[PDB]
Amino acid sequence: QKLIANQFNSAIGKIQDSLSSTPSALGKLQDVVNQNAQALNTLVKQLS
Amino acid sequence: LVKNKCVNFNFNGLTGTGVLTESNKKFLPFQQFGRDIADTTDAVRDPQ
Repeated sequence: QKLIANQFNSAIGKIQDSLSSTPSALGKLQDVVNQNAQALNTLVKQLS
Repeated sequence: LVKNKCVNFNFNGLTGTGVLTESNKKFLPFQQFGRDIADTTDAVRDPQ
């Protein structure tokens, strides 16, 4: 139980280190923001 | 000229409608208008 608890606590700690050192990790959500922003700016530029 | 109120403006034949306000935009001495992504006017230099 001590070993399993320490491995769990360490593996949760590595998530913050991974996200803090991997800008591309959120790429699924940042691409959903970027696609909707690219679609709106394409629609606005078509007024010109 | 009237500010912070919605007005049916016309500067040098540039007809539109909007709330005119003073601005912090440093138009360089040769610049007469400023524009948005849509190719619509977004600021102007008052000709009077």
